[PDB]
Amino acid sequence: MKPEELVRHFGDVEKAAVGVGVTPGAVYQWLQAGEIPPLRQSDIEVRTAYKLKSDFTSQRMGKEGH
Amino acid sequence: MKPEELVRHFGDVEKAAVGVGVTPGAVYQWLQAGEIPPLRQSDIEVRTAYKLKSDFTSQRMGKE
Repeated sequence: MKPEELVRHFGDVEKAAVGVGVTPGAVYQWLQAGEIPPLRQSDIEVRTAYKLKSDFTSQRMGKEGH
Repeated sequence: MKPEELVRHFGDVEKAAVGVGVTPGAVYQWLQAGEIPPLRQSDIEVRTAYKLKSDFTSQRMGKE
């Protein structure tokens, strides 16, 4: 999932940081980097009860290219 | 999931390491610690397409 997905899901950066167990500053650095670290994406997928999908899962669960 | 559950899933310790993208030494450390770190558990859960469940998921699902 892209960092803006994570923000859309929770509503804002502060709520996303609390939801995923990181600092707000970390979430802004994901936004700036245009990507959430993989290990971290897995945790977001699990901690949203699979509502957000890691790029790993998305890529495989695309009948095509996602 | 406990480290023993990870090992039971992939068969032997070294297959588990390959299976989830870590070194065998990491898996042995987890066995001796009696736990897998939380973020590694999530990654195992995702990389196994949910065949193994993190402690987080097991609690959510009422299947501890």
